[PDB]
Amino acid sequence: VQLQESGPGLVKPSETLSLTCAVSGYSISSGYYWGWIRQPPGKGLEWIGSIYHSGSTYYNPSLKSRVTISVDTSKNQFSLKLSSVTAADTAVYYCAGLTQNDANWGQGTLTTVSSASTKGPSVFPLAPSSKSTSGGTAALGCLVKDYFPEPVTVSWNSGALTSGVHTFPAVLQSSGLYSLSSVVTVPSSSLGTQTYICNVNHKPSNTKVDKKVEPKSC
Amino acid sequence: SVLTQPPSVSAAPGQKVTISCSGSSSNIGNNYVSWYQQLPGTAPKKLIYDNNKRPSGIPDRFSGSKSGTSATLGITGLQTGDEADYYCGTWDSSLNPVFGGGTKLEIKRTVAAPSVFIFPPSDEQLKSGTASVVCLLNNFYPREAKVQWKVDNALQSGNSQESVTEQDSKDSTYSLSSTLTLSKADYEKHKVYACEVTHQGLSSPVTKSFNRGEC
Repeated sequence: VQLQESGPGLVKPSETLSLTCAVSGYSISSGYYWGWIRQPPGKGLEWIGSIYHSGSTYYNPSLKSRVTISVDTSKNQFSLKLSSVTAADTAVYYCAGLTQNDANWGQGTLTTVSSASTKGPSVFPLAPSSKSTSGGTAALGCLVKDYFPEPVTVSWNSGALTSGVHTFPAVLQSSGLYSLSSVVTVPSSSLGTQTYICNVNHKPSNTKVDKKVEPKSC
Repeated sequence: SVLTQPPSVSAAPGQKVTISCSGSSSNIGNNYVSWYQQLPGTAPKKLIYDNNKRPSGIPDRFSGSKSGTSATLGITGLQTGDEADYYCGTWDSSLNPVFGGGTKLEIKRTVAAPSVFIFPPSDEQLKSGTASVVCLLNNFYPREAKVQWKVDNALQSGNSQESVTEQDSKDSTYSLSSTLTLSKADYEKHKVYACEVTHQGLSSPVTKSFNRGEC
């Protein structure tokens, strides 16, 4: 059984947020309930609403006037509509459901509410050299810069490289754009031979970049 | 976020921690309490349901108890993979889900000196008219770290941004990335770009620097 939310995106102020949750490996009419829970950046969990076995719905009282949760039996998915959104609605939204004891959670999708606009990132290398060398260990990375909104995903060598990888939290620059760095420490002897590529995905702008990181000539 | 949890808790690997959850009459008092684990970047995973009960998969290192309007999560034999946010959850007076604010678990380990690396701006970024200089502080403990940028021995202030990873799943260390960003024009008005690092594990401040044009 797997739940999958629609990809991360941007929603302007006062329009209507729309999310879907695709249920896999389980018929949606056979569950106790299905629902949504959101989590603002750096904050805790907030219950939004649930739809039950019969179709009866219960919503968060402070949100009830803006929330609609429905179920598409044919697509085996259920939805969440949230109208008249403000920046306070910016959060990671999770779909969840109980099937037959713990519920099944989706992986979550970050929805940003902002009057700013969508921009894909530029990807620059953090090239290794003597300056990023400590003993037998060398550091290299990728600078994912000037994107909006969050998030981005970074992997190394299509997931083949995971050990010693550090992907840092993005920072919001004064321009209103995010910037992120992802680094990995490898043997210095590998710099010439082993190929290092950072795979960057910015789903809200549908931007994908595979960037090779080659040693610097110091 | 209606229930009250301590902001954070900490202990050494192999030791025990307890995370309390404070509610009131209408929620924790009358209803069952559940516990969740949220590793960074992942959805919450249930550890405890019905006050005391573990679903399949959850090791018996995790336990729970309830006493009045207060619930407690217990983690015995701490491992470096246990670093996460921990939430309590129950039902309110209207049987709607409510949650606590969360508790960050930090694994206490031995002091670790940071490895310092510096990265000159790439030619590609230079062509666009900007120069970002990156300083990496790798695998250190504890979390506190001082990073100062110096451009021709001029201390930079308010000119840079930094962020810190969550505690590493293997050695329970932190890493820090500081970015100093200049216009191309300003970048070409200076020679020495330096990163100065102060940490508990360093007998003296470590400096990593390069000159513009040698790379």
